[PDB]
Amino acid sequence: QTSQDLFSYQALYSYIPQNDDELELRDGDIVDVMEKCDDGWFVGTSRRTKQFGTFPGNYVKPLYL
Repeated sequence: QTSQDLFSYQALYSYIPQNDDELELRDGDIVDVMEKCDDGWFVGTSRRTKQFGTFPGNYVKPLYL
């Protein structure tokens, strides 16, 4: 429950978060982004492990819904 069908991305790479407040990105995993930082990193939730935080939207690709 980030919003509903707001915006979902698929991970291009597997990324190791610098903090537990960041989201674990894994190659092919999907993350729904709820909030956008203009700095490029976004806030989302992991579709696989359902964790919430910030993730670098540099490792994800714009999907459709």
